[PDB]
Amino acid sequence: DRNVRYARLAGDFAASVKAGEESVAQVSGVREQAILTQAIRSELKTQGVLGHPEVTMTALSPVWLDSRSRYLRDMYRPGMVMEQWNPETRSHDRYVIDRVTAQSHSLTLRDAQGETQVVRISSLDSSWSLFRPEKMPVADGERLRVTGKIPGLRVSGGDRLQVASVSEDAMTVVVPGRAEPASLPVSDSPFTALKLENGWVETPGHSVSDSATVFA
Ligand SMILES: [Mg+2]
Ligand SMILES: [Mg+2]
Ligand SMILES: [Mg+2]
Ligand SMILES: [Mg+2]
Repeated sequence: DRNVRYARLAGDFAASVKAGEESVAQVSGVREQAILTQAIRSELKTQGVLGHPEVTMTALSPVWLDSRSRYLRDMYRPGMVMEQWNPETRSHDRYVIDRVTAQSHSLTLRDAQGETQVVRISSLDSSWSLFRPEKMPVADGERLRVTGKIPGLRVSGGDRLQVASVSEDAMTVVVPGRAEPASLPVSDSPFTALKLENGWVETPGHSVSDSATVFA
């Protein structure tokens, strides 16, 4: 049974993290990634590795677009976030999708000030990026995966951060090759949300096998 098998995987995975040993958890799909992640966090709390209190925050996960998909209307859903790279300002301008209009193949975008504009799905090109805002729980000791540049940090997509402490007001993280812990915001809006996701389980797609597996 799955809940039984995942409980035992979590027990092995947590015991190895507690000992400071290298350990990796893989699964074959995003649903299993969420379920095994819940089982692993429960067990890391029971084994003393992750704090019991948790803080929820909005965070962003990339939705991949390329020349074949970028102009397909249903790739866009109300409440996703889009960013456009600004060549002057060297800055990503951020919006929320309020509306996707069929007939006219148009998005209505709203900015942090609450200003809107209509963009033709047509003018998008590779200067735009799409994200899903997700709410996620974070506790003291969390392992996070970086999914994009984080304001104020030198980290990149694919880096790992370890959460040293988290509260309603700030999350402090240990940054590989940075001396001091860095303080980051605890977001409750798509406009302040950081490009992070939980990092205990690997992203699926290029795994050793289809079965949920702990390498410990
Ligand atoms: Mg904050
Ligand atoms: Mg945050
Ligand atoms: Mg965030
Ligand atoms: Mg960020």
